[PDB]
Amino acid sequence: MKEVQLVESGGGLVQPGRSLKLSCAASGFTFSNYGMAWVRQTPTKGLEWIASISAGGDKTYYGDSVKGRFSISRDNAKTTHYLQMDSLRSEDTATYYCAKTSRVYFDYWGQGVMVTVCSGSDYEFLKSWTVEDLQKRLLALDPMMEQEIEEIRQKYQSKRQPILDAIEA
Amino acid sequence: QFVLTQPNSVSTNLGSTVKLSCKRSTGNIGSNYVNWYQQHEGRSPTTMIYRDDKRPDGVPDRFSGSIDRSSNSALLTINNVQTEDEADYFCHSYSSGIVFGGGTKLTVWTVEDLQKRLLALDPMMEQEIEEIRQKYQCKRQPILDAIEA
Amino acid sequence: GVAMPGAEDDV
Ligand SMILES: [Ca+2]
Ligand SMILES: [Ca+2]
Repeated sequence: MKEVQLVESGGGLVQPGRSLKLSCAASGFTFSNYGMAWVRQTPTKGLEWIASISAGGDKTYYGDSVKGRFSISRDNAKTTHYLQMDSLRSEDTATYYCAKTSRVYFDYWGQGVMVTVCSGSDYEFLKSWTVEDLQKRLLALDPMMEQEIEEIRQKYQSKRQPILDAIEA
Repeated sequence: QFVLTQPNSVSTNLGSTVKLSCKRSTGNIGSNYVNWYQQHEGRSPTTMIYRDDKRPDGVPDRFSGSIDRSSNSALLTINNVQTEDEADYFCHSYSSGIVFGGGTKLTVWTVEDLQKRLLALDPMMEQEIEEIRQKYQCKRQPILDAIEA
Repeated sequence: GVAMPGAEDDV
């Protein structure tokens, strides 16, 4: 009768070449009776399987993308499994989901946590600039962020509108 | 390792029957189990079909999976389509690795359910805005670091 | 029969 719940934690922003550790706390089942996995998603590339670790935790599997860079593990006495992510690349930017297995498929999925890897782009050119020149670049960068945020608000405000009037009367 | 190919987009009219296809590129579609996941906008995927054709409890009868070996494909059939079914659908299978299809995007109350639906938009919007904040924090930090120096 | 990689020990 227990509802299965998987909860990711960790993630966020990170530089390339550096590291991040994701966590998934699992509830509602006998943890060590089932494999755990990590699957990541982007809007254009869909779902990609990243890593799996067997029930007893003695066997690990990795997708081509992350072989030798990511390491999966689990602490059974803690009902948690981990994805250690090293040598991060820009293209590792994705929503990462944890997942439980049931022999032949993924039966339950986490909430998804966003990992943002910065470009490794060179910023040495900035040193010839003055504080005033550097501030003018900030004043140019923020209007472009604000435009992106405003188009999200508009996307959802047309989603809200029919619900809001259905409620009216 | 094989690939699972799904159409990018499918449209149907309400009440009709839609057949979402999932073709395997090499080897036999019937060699390994095929599963289907539904993902609504801003949400986690949930299982619609496991082991080729089994419905988890709570998945309505009008969802049914099958294997069409003649076209080396799996089919997620939806009878009497409702608007609530508009979502992304991913098939899934495996051999030595795990493979997901690219996903097919399908297009076609009382005050308490409406209120619940309205408020659910707020955490989804916030998550998208947070992604944007993190993206621009990457572009902003070299400038602020340059300023302190 | 063979289980999905990483699920070969599921009960
Ligand atoms: Ca200057
Ligand atoms: Ca606009």
